[PDB]
Amino acid sequence: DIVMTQSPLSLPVTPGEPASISCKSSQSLLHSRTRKNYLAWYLQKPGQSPQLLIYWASTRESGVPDRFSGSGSGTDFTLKISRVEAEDVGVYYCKQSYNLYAFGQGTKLEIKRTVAAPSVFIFPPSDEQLKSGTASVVCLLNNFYPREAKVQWKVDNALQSGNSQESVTEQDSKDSTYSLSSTLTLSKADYEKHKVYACEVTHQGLSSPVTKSFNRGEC
Amino acid sequence: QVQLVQSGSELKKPGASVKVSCKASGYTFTDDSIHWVRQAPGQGLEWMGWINTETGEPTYADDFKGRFVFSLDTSVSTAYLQISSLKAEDTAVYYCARLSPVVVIFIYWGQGTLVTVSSASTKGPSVFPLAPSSKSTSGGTAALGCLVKDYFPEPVTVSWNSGALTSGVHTFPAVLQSSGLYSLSSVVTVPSSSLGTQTYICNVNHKPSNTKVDKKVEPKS
Amino acid sequence: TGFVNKDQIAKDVKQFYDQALQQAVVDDDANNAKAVVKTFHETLDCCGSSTLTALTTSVLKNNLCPSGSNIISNLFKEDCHQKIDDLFSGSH
Repeated sequence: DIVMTQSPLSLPVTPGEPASISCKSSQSLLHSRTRKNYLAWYLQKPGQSPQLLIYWASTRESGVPDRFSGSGSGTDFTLKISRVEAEDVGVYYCKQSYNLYAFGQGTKLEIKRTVAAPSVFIFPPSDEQLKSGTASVVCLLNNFYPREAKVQWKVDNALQSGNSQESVTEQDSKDSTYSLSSTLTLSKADYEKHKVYACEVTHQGLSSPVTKSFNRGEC
Repeated sequence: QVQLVQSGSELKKPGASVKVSCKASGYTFTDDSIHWVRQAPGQGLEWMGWINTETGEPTYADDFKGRFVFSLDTSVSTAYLQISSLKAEDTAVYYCARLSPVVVIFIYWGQGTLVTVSSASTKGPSVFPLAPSSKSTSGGTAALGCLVKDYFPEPVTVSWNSGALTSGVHTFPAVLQSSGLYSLSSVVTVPSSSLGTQTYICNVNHKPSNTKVDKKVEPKS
Repeated sequence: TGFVNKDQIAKDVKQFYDQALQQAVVDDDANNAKAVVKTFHETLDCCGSSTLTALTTSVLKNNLCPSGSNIISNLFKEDCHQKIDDLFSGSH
């Protein structure tokens, strides 16, 4: 069929700066009779259904601010935002309707901020949890940017794998930072067999990988 | 005003069926076709197909030809999406949309219906403290939190001091464990000078299990 | 103004349509403009203006174009400038 491709798939913009999203289709979207390019741009904001921004490649829908503009024809199309504002964050999709319907992968427009190093914290398992036969060690990366960051779990300097969950929050509305929580799950038996538990964080804001550790049974 | 209102969230076990409704208002329902779009959690939009609101004939997209049925009831201006033999990968948000002609776009959408398919059973969470210490103090600010683990199904609401403490709070999205249950953590950053004078209690409320647990996170000596 | 003025007359008719179309969506007292645009759409089997494309959705929101989206033949409708041209020329 017709395949849609968007670039880039993740676009962080400094507020007030312009933004551009490219959209390319496998086949031409130009109708020979109507002379229209049946390509549209939708924006899906967090927790909302998609809304129509642009249709026929370059016609702006009623009510959409003038800073949104569409252009292109045939197979190459572009969505431009003259001044990116805070309310514009969300996933932008291009969709063709020349033959059937197909959406692009989507471009997540986020806010660009200065690099911020994460604050790393480690919480050992609670006494209540150990009574159930399982332990969870939590590593917290707090308020950092960009999102790209690596966490590694070392138990007695032994790198762990396949036993850690990872969760990241959406970009904070006030300071535009991210937070991540990694949780290492172990059995109480296999937890009490070792002493040192640590998480090593690698991020652009850190000159060197920051290691946060604790010895089991030390206050 | 044109409105497409879909039915509420659905929770099913692998192998059952589910029927989502999409009621239209504000325009002649039988003029324009009704299209369906699926969105897996954290994934993009995918067109599933459409249904002719005048004849009732469905047209399915190649990736959705099989276990999906587009049905219709014009007496109440309602389209229906049915899924039989539900599998785990069917968990997603399903939107209906009205196709406008000439421009050939989706101006009017529904709020979407979440369908969750999991062999797990309803279960209240477990709340453990994540106590602050000297490993949790950075620049006079200490981090504390609560770990809400082993609970199905979402959602779970977490508050601090009965909603009085909001600054510095981060409640992470739940992560699905290998056991089929969910687990998340709610952390908060507070001045470490108030650990001896201020008390911090996280209130976890899980409605699918009618569970309300208030766990006070005390610092570890 | 007659046969040898084809291009001019068509240009005027298109302009007339535009005016009606603009009046039909901008205001709700303009019922004659709405009737005019509906008659153009139905008689010429068209919908919208090639110069006032940004108005198309408004035109649809006002139910000025008679065909829905169930029939694929009606999804891709030509604007009325093309249909006016086809009317004043012999072919399409």
